Amino acid sequence: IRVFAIPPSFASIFLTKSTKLTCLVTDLTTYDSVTISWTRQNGEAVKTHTNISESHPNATFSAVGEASICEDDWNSGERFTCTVTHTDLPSPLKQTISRPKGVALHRPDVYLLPPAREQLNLRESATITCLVTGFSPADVFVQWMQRGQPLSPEKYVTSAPMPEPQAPGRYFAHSILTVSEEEWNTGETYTCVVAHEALPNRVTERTVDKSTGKPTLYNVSLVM
Amino acid sequence: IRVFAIPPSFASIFLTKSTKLTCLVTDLTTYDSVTISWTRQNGEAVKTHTNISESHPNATFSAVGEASICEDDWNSGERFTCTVTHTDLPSPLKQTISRPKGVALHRPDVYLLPPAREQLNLRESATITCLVTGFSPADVFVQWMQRGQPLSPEKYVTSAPMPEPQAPGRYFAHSILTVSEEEWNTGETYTCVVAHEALPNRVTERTVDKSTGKPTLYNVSLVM
Amino acid sequence: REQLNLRESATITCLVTGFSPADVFVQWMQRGQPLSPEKYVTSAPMPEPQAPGRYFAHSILTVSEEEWNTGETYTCVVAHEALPNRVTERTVDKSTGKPTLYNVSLVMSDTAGTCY
Amino acid sequence: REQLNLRESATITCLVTGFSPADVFVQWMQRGQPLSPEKYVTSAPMPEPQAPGRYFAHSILTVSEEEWNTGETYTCVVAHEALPNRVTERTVDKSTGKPTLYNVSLVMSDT
Amino acid sequence: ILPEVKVEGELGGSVTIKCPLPEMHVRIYLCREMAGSGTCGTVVSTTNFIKAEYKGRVTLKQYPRKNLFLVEVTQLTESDSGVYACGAGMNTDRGKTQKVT
Amino acid sequence: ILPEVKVEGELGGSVTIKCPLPEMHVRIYLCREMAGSGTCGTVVSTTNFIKAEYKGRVTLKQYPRKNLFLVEVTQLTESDSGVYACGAGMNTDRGKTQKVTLNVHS
Amino acid sequence: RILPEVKVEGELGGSVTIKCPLPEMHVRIYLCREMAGSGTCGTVVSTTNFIKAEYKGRVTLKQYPRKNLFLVEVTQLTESDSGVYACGAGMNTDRGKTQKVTL
Ligand SMILES: CC(=O)N[C@@H]1[C@@H](O)[C@H](O)[C@@H](CO)O[C@H]1O
Ligand SMILES: *[C@@H]1O[C@H](CO)[C@@H](O)[C@H](O)[C@H]1NC(C)=O
Ligand SMILES: *[C@@H]1O[C@H](CO)[C@@H](O)[C@H](O)[C@H]1NC(C)=O
Ligand SMILES: *[C@@H]1O[C@H](CO)[C@@H](O)[C@H](O)[C@H]1NC(C)=O
Ligand SMILES: *[C@@H]1O[C@H](CO)[C@@H](O)[C@H](O)[C@H]1NC(C)=O
Repeated sequence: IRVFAIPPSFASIFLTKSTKLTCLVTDLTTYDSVTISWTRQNGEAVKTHTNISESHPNATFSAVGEASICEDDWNSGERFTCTVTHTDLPSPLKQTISRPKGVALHRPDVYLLPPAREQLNLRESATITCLVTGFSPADVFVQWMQRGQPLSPEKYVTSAPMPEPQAPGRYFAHSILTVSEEEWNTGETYTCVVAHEALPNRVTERTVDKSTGKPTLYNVSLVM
Repeated sequence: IRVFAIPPSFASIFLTKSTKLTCLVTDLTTYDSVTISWTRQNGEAVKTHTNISESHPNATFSAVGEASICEDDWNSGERFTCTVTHTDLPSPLKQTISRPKGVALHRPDVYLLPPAREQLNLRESATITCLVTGFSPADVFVQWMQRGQPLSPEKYVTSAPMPEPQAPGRYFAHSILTVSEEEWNTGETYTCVVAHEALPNRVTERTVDKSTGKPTLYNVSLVM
Repeated sequence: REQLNLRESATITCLVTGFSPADVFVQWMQRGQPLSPEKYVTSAPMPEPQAPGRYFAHSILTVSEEEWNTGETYTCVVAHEALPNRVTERTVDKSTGKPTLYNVSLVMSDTAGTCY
Repeated sequence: REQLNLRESATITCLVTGFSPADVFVQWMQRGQPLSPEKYVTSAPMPEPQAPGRYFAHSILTVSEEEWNTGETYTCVVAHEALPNRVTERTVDKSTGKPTLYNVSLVMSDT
Repeated sequence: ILPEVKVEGELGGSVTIKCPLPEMHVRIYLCREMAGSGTCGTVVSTTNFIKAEYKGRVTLKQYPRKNLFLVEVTQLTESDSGVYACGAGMNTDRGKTQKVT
Repeated sequence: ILPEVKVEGELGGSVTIKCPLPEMHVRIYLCREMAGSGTCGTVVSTTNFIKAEYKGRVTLKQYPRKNLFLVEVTQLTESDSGVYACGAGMNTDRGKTQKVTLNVHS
Repeated sequence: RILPEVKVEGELGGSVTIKCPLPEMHVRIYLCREMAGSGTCGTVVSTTNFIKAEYKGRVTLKQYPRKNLFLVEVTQLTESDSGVYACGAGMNTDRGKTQKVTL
């Protein structure tokens, strides 16, 4: 009854490497075989349903379906037309969506800032912040890669991109990772991984640990 | 079917230095006769919408419900009723706002993170970060200053608050002020002033210098 | 250090403390010549927090930053009944605090021929 | 130095570059006695990046840092037609670089 | 002062340690010294930090009238009796008030 | 933590070493500390590397459900067996997690 | 460096009295308390109205000009690992100490 179009996000097409067009119907109750019809511009993309639930807390749950196409198709810019056919809705229809083109690409600049000395002085926790600047398909996917592989998504928090002060087109985001002080104190590398369009080969990695700030040539120690 | 209200925020309270009781209804009808009575909970209708805008139902109130009440307990303290009669409403839509009282008041913890070494090496610019973590009711107001001179809001932009992972109730925010590297390499105070309800006397700033980490007792230099 | 950095002026403070009778008199001398009473402002004696029967009073002499740099003397002389000679003098100049800085260098594989 | 932060195996490379007609015979010796061929593997000649007429080749030796930390000689001997003696050698030790460690220590506050 | 009050010992026992509470509303914490770092590490604080090893097994309690901060380790998995430290302030290392092995 | 376990020494006895499994899936190893040099030496790790004179006698097993990593020396040659260290992480020296001091003489 | 050790063993019930030598040159005195590995003895009591927090209320001072002594008494004397409780005169505290006292 209510038509919603959720386009694929860069985070999804990075995590699963398969772009995932989404269409949804709202204001209807779940009769049976809940789904949304599926077509591409040529109609070949007829796919299967998923996310079946009996009812909403108000017994008007939104039917869910999914369709799959090649990842480069979404970035191709051509319009994709998915149909909308469900038993509850009175009349089927179709909608078309595509990636919004004509949008400047600026390479993200990624910096890693270690926790302030005061935060380490509390000896409770420490926040390593991954700051991403100067990127403007307004999309960034930042995750944290330490000791080889992926930390739980609950640990880090990435702010929504927010339009920069000086540069109008270029945005920014911040991703804070909160870890206990002893791992930092120990020495532990924590990588930050900014997946983005405007990146040469879409992924940039940065590394910070306790010894990055210290100079390597000279080592002056004051003793009492 | 209720009269939406925009309660003043402590950011708005501090910047404006006064409270602006507001019931401009986001999402209503403004055909005509849409009287806002800024009544108090005691039924005393004090100053209502003075300087109210135009009669335009653009799926919202264009006409304002904004007034100018008195903060102290006139923002906090009690609650303020806004009873709106429409030209099509026999029963006037009424609503009182107690500035969502009942929350848990925590003091923010502020850390100034200086610009990353790579950013300074690029010499294009520099971004000082004011990480504000641990607050209780989530509504902080961050400004930057330099030698006591409040810097223009154009050159610093601060993220909105967002649920801290480790502590459910507490929030975090980022205010990054972006300088000039030739401004950073020379000594500049760049204080960060945080106005929050739970801080001691609602304000606390912490400054950072290019010489803020350097060990003080010995000025090591390399001559090549 | 902040006032010196501003370079506009400087405020030397003579803090007299612990004197039991309320009345005291502080005057500031330079090079043995008493300064004009306009320059220095002395506070009225005010009871000390941790001392019940003993009072304290500051005295501030405002001088130009250049005068402080031209390493001067500024003594502050205090007169009270309880003092032995009814007066005591304390002097602090620009070089009162400094504690010898070792400027340790470390020439290693370097040249210039420079003789050593 | 990154992999020696790991104790398994140190790989020592013998970059042979800028030669011609591309065919060189590279092998390794420790203390003058040729290493078994399964220890080291040499890459096939490949045309150079910059220069045209020349070529380049590689040869890695997988040792294990117990023999490395503890300083072996691990020499690489390369045979090619253009060499005046047809043969050249290079040598590396755990300490074939190590710039001098200036470690001053002044105690001067007694003054 | 090193009034290590409790070297108490049981696989499932609970040890309660009384801690000096200054009351100027400062952060008060139970801390643990680590031999390798040489610096004391927070295990419990007024700020809701619970150390990784002691998740849910340690509790804090406040008595202003008695001026006591009690730390309760409810399950001692008999891990190393450390030289624990009460302290106050936002500097855990230098803010210690008492030791409690 | 040093849950040291001295084990029996037999020509065919399979001495077993218990190691923590952090589930982090980094290279998990057993380290023969070389006291004279002061640096670690790995005998076996998550990678297929086995020390030269430990080849063909040591094997490793993973058990995430029990948080356990088994290092069994199936063929013991009763050689100089110093302190062993169960460890994790790419760095091997730093990486140690458990220290077991074992003597195969008894 | 004269070192009387009074060593009053009354513990909680003890009331230690120590008589330190006194110049009688109207200079201020003080009873140092060697602060935990600082080396700078902190003053417990002095001719100045300062008394320490910990030793407040229980520490008292009495004069013997004719006997050339100053008697400092910790009445309550409740245990506090007593280090060298030096008594000395002069505006400077650490330098002016004369007699060490161990309790
Ligand atoms: C190279 C160096 O670090 N030495 C400085 C020198 O540049 C300076 O002129 C003088 C006084 O500022 O002495 C040292 O502080
Ligand atoms: C660098 O200086 C620190 C200062 O304490 C010292 O502990 C460390 O050993 C020094 N690095 C080296 C390689 O000696
Ligand atoms: C040492 O002091 C001089 C004083 O002018 C200053 O210019 C220099 O930057 C200092 N050294 C460093 C490494 O900052
Ligand atoms: C120490 O100070 C002198 C005086 O200006 C300065 O010129 C000299 O270069 C400094 N010493 C060194 C070389 O460190
Ligand atoms: C010592 O300092 C003086 C400063 O006047 C300088 O002229 C002289 O060259 C210095 N000594 C040496 C050996 O350079």
